[PDB]
Amino acid sequence: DLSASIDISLSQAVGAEKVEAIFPNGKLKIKLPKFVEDGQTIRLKGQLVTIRFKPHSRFRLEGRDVHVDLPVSIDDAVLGGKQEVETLDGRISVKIPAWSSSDRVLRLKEKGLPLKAGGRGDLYVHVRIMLPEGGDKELEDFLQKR
Amino acid sequence: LSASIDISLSQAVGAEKVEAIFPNGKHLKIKLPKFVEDGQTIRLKGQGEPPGDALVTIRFKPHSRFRLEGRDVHVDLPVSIDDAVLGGKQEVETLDGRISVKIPAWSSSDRVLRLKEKGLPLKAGGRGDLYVHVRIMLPEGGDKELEDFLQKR
Ligand SMILES: [Cl-]
Repeated sequence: DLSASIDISLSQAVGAEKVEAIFPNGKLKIKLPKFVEDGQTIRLKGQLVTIRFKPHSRFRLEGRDVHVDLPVSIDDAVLGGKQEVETLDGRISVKIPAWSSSDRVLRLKEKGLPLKAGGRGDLYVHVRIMLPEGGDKELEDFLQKR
Repeated sequence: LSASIDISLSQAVGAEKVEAIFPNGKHLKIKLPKFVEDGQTIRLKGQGEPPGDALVTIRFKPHSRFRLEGRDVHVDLPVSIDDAVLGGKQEVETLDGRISVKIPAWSSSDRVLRLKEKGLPLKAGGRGDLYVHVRIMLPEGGDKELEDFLQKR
């Protein structure tokens, strides 16, 4: 037989699409199972492959749920707006409720990792009000007047 | 003889005496060590007739506001937009108490502030740190001055 280890991103675990495995002896493309767990080992008939999740800074895993922070300009938080957020499945636009604070959380169902029992977990988007970087000097002037 | 006591994080810091109630009705006051861990057990020798021993297990009450990472503690701090841009003093409830904290100017929601010795006691001695995660919040009723400014942009 032959034993090897492969690292796949979180998005690859969802997609199940084929991934390439390199063995010590030099030899395979394998379709990932619907339910993939970090550290899971698969016995491949006709030959042991270990699956490790590639680190994703943006995504923090809680079980099979996924959480991602969404930077949001002050204007978008007060007035609401549509902002694109990168996820496992792809880049998707998301609605920002009016008067959203940094505690706001948006729930997207079945966008998380597949569940063993079936279906998928959820992706939670944590609204985070950020300042631009270089400064505003329009907001800065407004607030000092207050 | 076995019993379990639930203490808040603030109690873990204080070491203060706590009361243990056993199945047979015997009650014992015990001085907590400076360093207390969740699930930690203290054996009081003799105290248990079944002679025997009395074992008291200390469990930490869950606290939503405080999340424990080792002996350091992290807590979210709501901060007005005005205080975030201009900096200002904002009150934060902590293990020791309600404490005012300085907000650096131009602080964003990813920013973290370090308060030393505000965490749980350390085994070696001293205390851990409290990290304060700034979160810019909007008023529950509205401003209508900031609201007008942002729509113009
Ligand atoms: Cl230090």
